[PDB]
Amino acid sequence: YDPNEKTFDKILVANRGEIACRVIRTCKKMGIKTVAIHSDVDASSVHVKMADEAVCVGPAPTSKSYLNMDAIMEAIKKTRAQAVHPGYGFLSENKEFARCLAAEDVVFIGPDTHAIQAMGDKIESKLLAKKAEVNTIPGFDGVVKDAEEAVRIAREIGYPVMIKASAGGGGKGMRIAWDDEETRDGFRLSSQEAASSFGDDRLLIEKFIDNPRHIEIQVLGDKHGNALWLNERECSIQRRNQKVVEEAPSIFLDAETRRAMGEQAVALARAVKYSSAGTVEFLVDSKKNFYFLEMNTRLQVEHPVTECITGLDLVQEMIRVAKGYPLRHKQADIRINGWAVECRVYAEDPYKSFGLPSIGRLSQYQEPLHLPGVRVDSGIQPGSDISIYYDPMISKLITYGSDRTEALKRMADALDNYVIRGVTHNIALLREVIINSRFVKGDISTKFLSDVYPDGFKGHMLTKSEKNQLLAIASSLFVAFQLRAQHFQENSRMPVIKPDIANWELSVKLHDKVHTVVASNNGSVFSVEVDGSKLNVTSTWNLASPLLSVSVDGTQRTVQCLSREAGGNMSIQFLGTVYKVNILTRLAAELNKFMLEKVTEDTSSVLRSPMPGVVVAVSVKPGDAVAEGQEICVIEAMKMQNSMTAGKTGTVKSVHCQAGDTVGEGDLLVELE
Amino acid sequence: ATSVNERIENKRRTALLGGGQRRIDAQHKRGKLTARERISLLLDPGSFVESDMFVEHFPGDSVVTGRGRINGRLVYVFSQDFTVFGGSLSGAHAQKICKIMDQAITVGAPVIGLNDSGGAQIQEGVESLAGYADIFLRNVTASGVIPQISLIMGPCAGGAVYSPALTDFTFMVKDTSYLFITGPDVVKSVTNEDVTQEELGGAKTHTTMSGVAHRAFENDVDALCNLRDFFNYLPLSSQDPAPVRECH
Amino acid sequence: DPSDRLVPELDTIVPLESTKAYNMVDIIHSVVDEREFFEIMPNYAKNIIVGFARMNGRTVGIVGNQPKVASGCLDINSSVKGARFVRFCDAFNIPLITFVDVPGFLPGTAQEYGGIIRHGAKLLYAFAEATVPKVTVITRKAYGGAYDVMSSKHLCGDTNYAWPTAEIAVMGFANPFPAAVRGFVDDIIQPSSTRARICCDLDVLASKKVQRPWRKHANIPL
Ligand SMILES: Nc1ncnc2c1ncn2[C@@H]1O[C@H](COP(=O)(O)OP(=O)(O)OP(=O)(O)O)[C@@H](O)[C@H]1O
Ligand SMILES: *C(=O)CCCC[C@@H]1SC[C@@H]2NC(=O)N[C@@H]21
Ligand SMILES: [Mg+2]
Repeated sequence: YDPNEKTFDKILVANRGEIACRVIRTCKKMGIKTVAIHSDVDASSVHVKMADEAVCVGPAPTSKSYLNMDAIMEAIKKTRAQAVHPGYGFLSENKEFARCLAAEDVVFIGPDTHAIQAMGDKIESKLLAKKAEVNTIPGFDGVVKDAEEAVRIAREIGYPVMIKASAGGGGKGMRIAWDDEETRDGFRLSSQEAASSFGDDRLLIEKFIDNPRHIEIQVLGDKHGNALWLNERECSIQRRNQKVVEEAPSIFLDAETRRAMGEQAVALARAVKYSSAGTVEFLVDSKKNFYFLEMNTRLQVEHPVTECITGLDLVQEMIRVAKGYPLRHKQADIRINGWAVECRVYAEDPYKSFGLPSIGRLSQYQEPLHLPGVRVDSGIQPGSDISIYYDPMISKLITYGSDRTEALKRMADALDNYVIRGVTHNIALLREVIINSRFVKGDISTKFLSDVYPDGFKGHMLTKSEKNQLLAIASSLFVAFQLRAQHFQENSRMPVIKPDIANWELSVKLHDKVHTVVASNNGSVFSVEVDGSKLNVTSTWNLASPLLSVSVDGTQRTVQCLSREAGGNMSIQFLGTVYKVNILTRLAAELNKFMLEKVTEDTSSVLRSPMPGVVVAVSVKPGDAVAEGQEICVIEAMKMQNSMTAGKTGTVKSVHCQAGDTVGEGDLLVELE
Repeated sequence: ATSVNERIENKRRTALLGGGQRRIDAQHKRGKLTARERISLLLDPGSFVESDMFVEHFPGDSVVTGRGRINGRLVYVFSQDFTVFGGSLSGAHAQKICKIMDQAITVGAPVIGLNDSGGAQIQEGVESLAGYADIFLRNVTASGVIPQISLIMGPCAGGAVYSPALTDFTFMVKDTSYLFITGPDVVKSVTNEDVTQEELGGAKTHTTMSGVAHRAFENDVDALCNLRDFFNYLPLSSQDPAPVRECH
Repeated sequence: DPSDRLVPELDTIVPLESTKAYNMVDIIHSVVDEREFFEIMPNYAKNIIVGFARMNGRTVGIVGNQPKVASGCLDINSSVKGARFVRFCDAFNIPLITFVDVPGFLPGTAQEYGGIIRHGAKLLYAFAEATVPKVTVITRKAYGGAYDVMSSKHLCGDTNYAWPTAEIAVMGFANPFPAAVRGFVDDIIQPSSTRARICCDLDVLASKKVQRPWRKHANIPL
């Protein structure tokens, strides 16, 4: 971080989200003017405000805003930007972008083009790697044209079969085939889907490694032929073939095999003449055998975690390399310093298919920056909007420590002290993963989520002690609210005679069980009797702060009160999971037995229009099954656009509401089963 | 030579004639009188005292305000005539009306308002809304203190139709008076129905089904005569008992 | 709940283009103490929102427009719903907070035949008669006499504020500056400071006394 060295004066970050914020931060920290591009929707995002100047580039969709080649080119033209930084995704690995940038004097901060089209395609990358004397997954080189050829290949490449669409990526077009019939039908369906997904229409058949570990090697190279490998990364916890939880040092690896993998990655990088930061991904089996699989010729999403152990700012190194300066670190200089673990906080519901994207606006957002050893990379601020146009990822949370246990404990504390209200996130899944016994022990594969939760994610299965603690905390909170309700100001006309109730006897309904609780208050200390068990809860009892810190029997806990109703309903986020409880007094509980249960499920197979209007836009297509709280269509009425949500989970039979069709109140909008 | 006297005479003659002989004549072919003629018919002969006749925005400011006597009892009146000029209930118009209500509430005498928006530009400056708000505040303040009577003698539209509603009694003139917030053209633009002005806000609509107006009279002279007769019933203020007259 | 808590969520809650709507209940929840709000008539005349909340521990009555429902336009039902709530809050010394996004009155022949004039006058009377402290915040729109309806400065509105997206005009001068230069709004505040500002005002106006002429009772346009 020496400003004396001459460096590019203007850098334009052609990206959005947390990566743009990170690039802007590291450019500001070395004294470089920054330009950030944005769409019309992201006119008030964090990265736009962090930059020195910004220019709108087009409409909401990314196909016309962050992929509008010309618009970015003239955006550079007005601001006379000296360098361009693509981050990851979007235009990071586009050859036409690199060529168009090279047409002018402005330099593209990234790998050279030749490497980009060398590693862009999978078959040629595998052939080069085999020529680069590095281990590769067993298989047949070339493109298989017919299913009979696929089964003939499977005859010798082993019974397990892995079919993968050429090029593309993002966890698409990858399937498992077991039998010959499975091989042929999977090949046929993948060939059919290749045109729809990528259009390359090329497939690869390989040997599927059982219980693999997706290890990653970060490589940094300059234009002088110097290549360095910076430790490793383990990326095993994945759903839909997408990384979720990563660790900087790999607990499986040892010094010798780490050195071997680093040397192989450096040799492969030299064989391609890489001149930036990249990643080489290996699939290490149980027998410490690593096979090369794909090379990302761009900055990695999980790059910050390996910055914690090494202590190096990767983006600064890429900028310096682009300037032309040589590398200031040698292979011996690289060493591991502690442990680091990071997690991806998405805006998705973890209870459906291990995560289903959600939308909404953030009514509350707070990060645990004050906690020890916590770093948050987020392009989100309170009041931000999670739309359907971009990746619904909210943040990246990084925790480092002296060893793995300290890092994991800090990660759990940070997850407990992290506030998101407005959308549905996956913090519960993250906490359950980091506190799982197998993860702590270190035995994890790429099918961790599949076999640990066969049926699916259900939440934190809380034990007897934890259940007693939760019931005690909920009862104490209820009694605290009741006590606060009695604190009025002096009236001097009708003085308030505070009731002298000593013991609150309560009925608490959790899941499908009813518990009897006896709570007593002694100032800031509550004594709770839960079915014979005696608990002692002490706290400051601040009923307005989003985060509440309590001490139950000495054990420190952090809880959140998401919801609270006068009818006794309460939602408590405890140990990362949201639990619904119903607290009543004993008299109210006894009298509740005479209340007849009211059926309200009904059918609701027809969605009557709530307000009269004329439909002008239709967000979905008929026959597309949707869940609750999802966009349907846009109705224009009296110069007002109104958007509704789907009513029932049932499959959409037909979207009756269509553009140009007037739909008055009480008319069917979307037919449901 | 001093031009002050001739300037004063010219100002008085312009205020009396208003917009000219052509404008009063055009008002006459519509079967309606002017503000000053209505005031002369309503009040006792030789009892009207006008206020702020020299205040300009053009003298008069399209409203005639003053005090008079009906059968010997004091009353405060204002009369609107926007056909001559102005076309805006924004500037000194609202100030004059507010001041006349202030005098009435200070003394403790009823207020009679002859509403005739006529040809008024509803697309004028923001001063119109402020004046309307001030007038509404004064009507609410005077409610229950002094009686307030409104006589709609012409087409009243926009936000000005809330001042008559806040008064105690509202009267209309058949075939020449209207009360509506939104014009028929905007109604057709929004609701998409063909409605004429008379059946949207006419006297019959507001006296038979709307329940806004209290009575409808044949024409201006009949309306003013009935207004005098009705005013003879009420007390001058809530501080006074119900009037007692000679009985036979 | 600190009285100076910032609410940065309100900075971008109002869409730039006037053709889009938003939820006023979100603003109300963001501003009030503990995000707790007891709504009155939540399922009737949904184009206006009335309810009880607390600011700095003091009970306040809240009235606002709902641009989601009928573009926030005022009609007979909403006028009657708001008027009685305002009258009750005034009768029992409960301060009033208003959020204004009204584009006008709902046009049509049904509204005229139902007596929209009388019920609009009810709302005007309810806002003008109140002698309790009242604080008004204009979020986006205030058109025509409707702006006069919801406690303009000229109806003895104690303090009036406007967000940078507020726009006051007679008909559909596209900025609040004509209102600011003429004293129609005390200040143009940032949306994130709203709550804080309101609290300060409620601390000042707690000792407000006004004097009005004697009467047995006035004449509501009932
Ligand atoms: N041949 C294979 N054998 C076993 N597992 C595999 C195989 N190919 C892919 N996988 C699994 O699928 C994941 C996806 O790997 P890969 O890098 O090919 O995906 P991608 O969608 O192209 O990635 P990216 O977004 O980084 O370009 C791997 O991490 C691994 O868990
Ligand atoms: C298009 O149909 C024209 C819209 C005019 C209605 C708007 S909104 C409500 C206000 N009341 C009125 O008469 N015009 C304004
Ligand atoms: Mg990959």
